Amino acid sequence: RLTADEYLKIYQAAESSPCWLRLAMELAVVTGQRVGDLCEMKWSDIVDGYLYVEQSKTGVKIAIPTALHIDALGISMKETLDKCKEILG
DNA sequence: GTCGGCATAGTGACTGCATATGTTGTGTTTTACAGTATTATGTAGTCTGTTTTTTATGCAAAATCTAATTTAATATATTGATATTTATATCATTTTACG
DNA sequence: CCGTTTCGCTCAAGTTAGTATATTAAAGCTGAACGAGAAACGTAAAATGATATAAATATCAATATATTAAATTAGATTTTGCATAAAAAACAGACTACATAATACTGTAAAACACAACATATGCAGTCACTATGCCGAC
DNA sequence: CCGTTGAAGCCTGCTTTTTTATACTAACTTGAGCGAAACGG
Repeated sequence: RLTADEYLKIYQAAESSPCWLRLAMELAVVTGQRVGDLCEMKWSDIVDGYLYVEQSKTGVKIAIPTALHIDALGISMKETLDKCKEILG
């Protein structure tokens, strides 16, 4: 499994890596979604502070609000999403 | 357990009974295509009304393009001490140029 | 310092205490082979730095005056975005006419095999030899 | 203060009512043979 200390050591080591990996890390931990759907997420899915996600594996339908925030690593759902709209685009 | 002499021990040659195999002949049963006829087939030869596509203008919308026009910018014209570029061309260093 | 006996340990065979899963369904991870465009490199060629000196040409202030490129309009017009609608051609919606397969039915040769009396090679039936050490007997 | 009658009792065939299932998994517990530590000479 993965711990909190380990994740911090990997995120910093992802410096040599592109600018989308770090965003993919924080996003995959703030949403807790599977890698399969994280790639099929469009900015059109976000509706009025929500995040409509259609799981491909099971097929469950949920909506993660853009107000979440991990209090252990220092990551915010909102600050993470907007960081992807500025860098990536 | 080997070596020496009639008895072992399957396989091969030999001879005629016994029977499946090779022919010949009569006769039933059913396959297999030719030839004319019947009629629903698929395309053929056109007519007609609805759907589709080429076609001949029509016009509000859009802003450049040309000529009238004014003015900052450019040129003439002084005058003279001081600073910069200038003719040639073999060496030396930077930048262009194709693979 | 040394020996002897008890005690801490682990191996070996009985005596008890506890908890309970298999398939679907759909992914997710990661070693390994596969397929172009742009810029840093590099040798070679072209433009430029090197270099200096008397003579030639440009450096520039301070203001009058004729000249002119060109943005600034300001009105003129091709150019451009967008349908509207009918002439003209395409093409289902009908239908008889025409040549063509599946089928309806008669006409005829012949394939395919039982049935039956013979004919006879050949496999099977019955007995002895081929080919060479056993068994039994001596060494 | 003897003799008959009736509440009980076992044999058989039912008719129910409480306990324990099947199996790997993981230990626990009393010998006995064995090596090292610690006390007695």
